[PDB]
Amino acid sequence: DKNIIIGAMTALITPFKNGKVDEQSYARLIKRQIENGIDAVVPVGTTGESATLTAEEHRTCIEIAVETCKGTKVKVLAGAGSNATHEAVGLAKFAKEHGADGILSVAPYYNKPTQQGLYEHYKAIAQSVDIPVLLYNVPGRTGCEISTDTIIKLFRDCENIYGVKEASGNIDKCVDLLAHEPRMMLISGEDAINYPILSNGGKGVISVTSNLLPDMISALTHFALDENYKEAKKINDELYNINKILFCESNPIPIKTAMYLAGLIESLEFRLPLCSPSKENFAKIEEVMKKYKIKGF
Amino acid sequence: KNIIIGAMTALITPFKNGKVDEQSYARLIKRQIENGIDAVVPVGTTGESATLTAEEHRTCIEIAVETCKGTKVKVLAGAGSNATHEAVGLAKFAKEHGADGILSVAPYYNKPTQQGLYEHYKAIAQSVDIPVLLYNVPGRTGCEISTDTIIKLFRDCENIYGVKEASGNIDKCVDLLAHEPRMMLISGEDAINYPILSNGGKGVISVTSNLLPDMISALTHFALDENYKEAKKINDELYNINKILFCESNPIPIKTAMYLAGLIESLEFRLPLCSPSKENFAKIEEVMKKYKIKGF
Ligand SMILES: [Mg+2]
Repeated sequence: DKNIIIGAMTALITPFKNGKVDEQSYARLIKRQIENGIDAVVPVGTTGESATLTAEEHRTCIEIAVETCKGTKVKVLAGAGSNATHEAVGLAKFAKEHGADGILSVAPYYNKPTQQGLYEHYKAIAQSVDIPVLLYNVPGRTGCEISTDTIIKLFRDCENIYGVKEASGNIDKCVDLLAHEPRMMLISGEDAINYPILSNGGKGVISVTSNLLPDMISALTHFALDENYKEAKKINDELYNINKILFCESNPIPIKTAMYLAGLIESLEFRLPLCSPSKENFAKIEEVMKKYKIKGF
Repeated sequence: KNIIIGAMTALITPFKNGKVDEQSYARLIKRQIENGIDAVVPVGTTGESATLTAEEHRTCIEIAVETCKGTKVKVLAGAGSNATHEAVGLAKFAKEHGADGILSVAPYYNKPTQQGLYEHYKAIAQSVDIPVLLYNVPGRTGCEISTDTIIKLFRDCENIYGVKEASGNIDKCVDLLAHEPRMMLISGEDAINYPILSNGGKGVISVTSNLLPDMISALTHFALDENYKEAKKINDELYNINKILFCESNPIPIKTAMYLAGLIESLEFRLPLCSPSKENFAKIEEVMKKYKIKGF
């Protein structure tokens, strides 16, 4: 009934070289995701350091994602959120214009809208495009929570709104959502609990770990969607150590560190206020990484 | 260090037909000036900085500087960002337009580490030569500037002279001033204005003063005169309005109160902010009846 974007999805890191987006590396990383079973890529989300990219760089990375996924089954679910509704509408329209298959739209950060404000915020976004819109709830970062009732109202009232990427450590809410609106696409935004969310009827993940181990996250998700819960849980259990250490510091500081340690990106560069991890954390990530196979290019 | 302290107002930004009501904006600032306020903070959190365009940001700062010219009232311009390159640009811009200093909120959403926060604010401080007030509000940003990081920034960077705390953490307020008594601690939470001042805080950046500038200014000046009995008296009297003004997320209640008092023409916000619930509207209206609201 609704057009959806589900399955194993990757919140792409944005590699920097000499303070600019390494556009070749970016395309190479997306191709590596495609070749390891990923179903969709999320350019310029939180893991992609959307906050510190210019509007032009925002467009460059979405376009590279769109162009790299052409001729494949992999879709582009472009990050396009804002805590200003007029800007979120503009970003949604840009992402559509750029060939995105849908948008991921984070709940307004910092200004703490009410549930009524969130409803009007996302309705305005939904009314701006004709492509699928996935809500994104991460209260630890935004200071706000999209209630289950607000999500279900948006799902029922807006054709393009088809689900939510939950990063809230709240499996109760995941039960709440799918028990009252079983038609929505619940997407895990927290790698450590990928399997419990999938096993409750979630239909995908938007993963940080998949930057480093796309084949494992892909296999986990597809096992779960095929109702092979025993095989899905084993991979989820296997990934717990890496899933946790990748948040030793604020994402994407650890995942970019791991990608650099694996030789998958050429420079450990961030955009301030993000910075390199502590020495202690650098070493801890390297230690956890040694227990996993990291696919190359 | 050059400082900006005393009674300060986080100015609301009135909208009329979807645009900044610049006449209303200037008129509200004059009312603040005539009511004993020492500085105004354009386009802070209470001013809906997040939903203003870059031009609206420039325009309200210009109106503030320019309206306070020839008065002793200073302009502490909101200029923070969660991208350091942008926060540097906003700081340089604010300096260029005659602001006396800047309020720079800790990066929201992307949760920098303490090292990143230090480098973030270090870059800002070195880009201008006007005072820089840190702004810690972890409930909104998802990050905390630790006491150690604030003190390091105060000691390492000339322009950084203090912090506006909106953290409900009087322990931290003791921590800050016991280890670095030279910094200017500024209250960002109206209900506890007096406890912060009585511990050596040197000012407030107030939401309530939009509605009751004379009372907040008088409270602050009593406290700075070490008339703690009178400062506390006002703080106690203001608790009810101070509390109801956060019934919903600021500035939803304060704009509701300004509208109810006849001080602004329309209860307009920019999405994702919206009108309060019918219930909250009525609660704000009821609490207000116990306070005397200065007109224009
Ligand atoms: Mg305390």
